[PDB]
Amino acid sequence: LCPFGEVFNATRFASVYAWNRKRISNCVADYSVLYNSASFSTFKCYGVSPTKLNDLCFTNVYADSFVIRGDEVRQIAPGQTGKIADYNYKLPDDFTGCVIAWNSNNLDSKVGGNYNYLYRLFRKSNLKPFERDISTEIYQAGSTPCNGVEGFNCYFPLQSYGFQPTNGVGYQPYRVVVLSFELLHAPATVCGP
Amino acid sequence: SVLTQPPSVSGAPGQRVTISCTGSNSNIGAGYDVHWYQQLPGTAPKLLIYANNNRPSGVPDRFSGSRSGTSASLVITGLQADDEADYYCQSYDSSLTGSLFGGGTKLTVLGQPKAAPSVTLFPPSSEELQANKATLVCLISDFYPGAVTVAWKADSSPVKAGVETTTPSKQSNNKYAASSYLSLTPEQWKSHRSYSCQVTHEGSTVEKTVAPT
Amino acid sequence: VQLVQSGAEVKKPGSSVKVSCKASGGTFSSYTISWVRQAPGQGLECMGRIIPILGIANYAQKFQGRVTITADKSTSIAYMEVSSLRSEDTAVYYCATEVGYSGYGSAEYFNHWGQGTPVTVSSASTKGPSVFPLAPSSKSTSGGTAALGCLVKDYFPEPVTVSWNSGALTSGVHTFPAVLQSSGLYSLSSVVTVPSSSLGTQTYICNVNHKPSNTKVDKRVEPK
Repeated sequence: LCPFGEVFNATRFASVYAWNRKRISNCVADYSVLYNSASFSTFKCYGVSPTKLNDLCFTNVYADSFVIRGDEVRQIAPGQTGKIADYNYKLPDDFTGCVIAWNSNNLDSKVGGNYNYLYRLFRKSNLKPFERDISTEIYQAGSTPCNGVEGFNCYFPLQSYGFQPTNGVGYQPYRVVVLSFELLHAPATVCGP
Repeated sequence: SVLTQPPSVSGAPGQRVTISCTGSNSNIGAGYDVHWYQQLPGTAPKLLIYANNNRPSGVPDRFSGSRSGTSASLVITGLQADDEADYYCQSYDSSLTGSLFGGGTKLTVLGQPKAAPSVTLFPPSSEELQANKATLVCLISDFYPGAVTVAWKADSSPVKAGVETTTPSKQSNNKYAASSYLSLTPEQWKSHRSYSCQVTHEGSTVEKTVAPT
Repeated sequence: VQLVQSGAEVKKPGSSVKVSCKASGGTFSSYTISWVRQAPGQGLECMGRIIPILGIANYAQKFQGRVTITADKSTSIAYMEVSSLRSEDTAVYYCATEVGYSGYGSAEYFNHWGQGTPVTVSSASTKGPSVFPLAPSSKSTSGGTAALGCLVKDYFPEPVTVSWNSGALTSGVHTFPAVLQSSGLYSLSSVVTVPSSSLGTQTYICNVNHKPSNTKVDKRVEPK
């Protein structure tokens, strides 16, 4: 019995710049109970048969969860660009797995704002697929010395989402889960029903 | 979940030492790296190894780290006496949505001169007895290893209530010192003809005895 | 060491306490600030974090309303507070700088740690030590060498000091760690090893200073 629900029905989600990954091995993943909810507005799979989702064996299955704005879910897909894809969470061009998202304004929003959720705004190079950057180092823009302190062309790499119930759906919070499947040369730890 | 560590590991000077840090799929099972800290008694922890295979400038060359699956290993190749300390591993857990430490491991370098304890017993002073209080004091010093047991006896009979002993703490000379106090009423002190403190340490057992007279 | 915290603190059940952290080897620059707790003889538990530049606080689930952490970037100092203190929350609380990296399995590590501030929660109001003399029995100790000491008793809080003969006597002086009693008050003993021939000639006085209780005691230790 595979405990997929705990990551979906989790109390608190992570920030996108520092997403949370959980390995899901030695379990039988019945994905039919995952399609139950109509709550997952954006459910897209990449590289898997439409019906063999529940009838397949995978060596490893990882989960990656975080919170972003509704208009940035389009960036949770292979071959995407933007602040989320280049700087926070990048799927590979050859990604194999599904992506689930759902509106959580009713939970991840506070009267006045819930600024605990952050996103990386600056970065020198783009993020490699499944590479996580949690460097809270001052970003140097051009040739201005920062001395570890903000200033001209010296800005804190992180920034905060301002989630409020009054915001538009494009700026409301959405909870994303990126089930990524792995087929390796080893007995499959994850097999479906 | 949590990270599991050997509560204790013992090593001989010069030997290799392997401390473990095992975690489930919520922490080390995913890519999450492990980090090691050395903490001497009474000192604040200090970073020993980050990213497992990297050590900051100032960490000597014999400390290393390795990973293979859902486990992590801190290795000390040329074990020295300067390595007697606590070692904790640290990583991230997804269910906790935060950083997580381990239980720790105390590394006892087994290269020291075994020493027998110096037991000294004091009877309740006459000034204290006027305060309606009587306290026996059993001082134990210069004993290694540091583990010791204390047994009090009145008239050769085992004690029951009123005994308190400290935890052996290393002295300046790398040996250990502990204290034991038997708090009594003035009537009990003079009633029994002899009160005895008995200290067993590595088979050797030493006894001191005082009398109201 | 690496960041400077406040001094020791002793509090009664139900009180609240606030501790402080300042920087050594740095200037709080872009460093997230963590609070880790080490119970007596127990492992480490991280209860909180503060982002100085953004002023955003994240606390562990075991953290409740009780712990609240703030930090000023201007001042260069960081702070944490606890309310409804109880026996459980007695520990050395640490402030440490978090460090992040870019990588595939990235996880924060603490490169700089403070001194530690031990906070003790007890129902014991401050009290002075009772210093009784431990008369030497020249025949019941080593041959020609006597053991005489002092018994500091019933003193709270823990800080206490013992010097023999205004510090001139040092050899043979071995003070022992105080013990904690069922009453919650501390008690220690400081003994010295001296030749038996000097018992009737040399005078011996232990000097005890209980700075918390502001109590200084001199007591002469004569043979029976």
